Amino acid sequence: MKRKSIFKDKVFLFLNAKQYKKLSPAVLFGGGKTDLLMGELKDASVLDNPATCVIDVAMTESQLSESQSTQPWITSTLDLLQSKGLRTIPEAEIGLAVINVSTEIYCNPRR
Repeated sequence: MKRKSIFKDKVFLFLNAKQYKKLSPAVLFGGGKTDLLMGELKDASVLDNPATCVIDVAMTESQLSESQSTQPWITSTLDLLQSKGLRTIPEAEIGLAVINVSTEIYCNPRR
């Protein structure tokens, strides 16, 4: 049977209000913790601590063929979170790591 220790001793904040409703139970079956807030970064303790993350949308799906008019984008919030202290990890890499049971560096915001 599949691993049940995907994010066993980790928590995250998701920067998305819709995919969250399935990512939450998926990661809970994965053993980990999830929250939905986009302004909790008001204080950087959510980045400084060793086991919290912030989750970006699958913005990595953006095709160079039409990037001028593609809806997903590298919004300033990603760079602001980098400036605070952490990466905003794409949900797409969570899906890959859930498929392969390999939450090693795919979904690590601090590395």
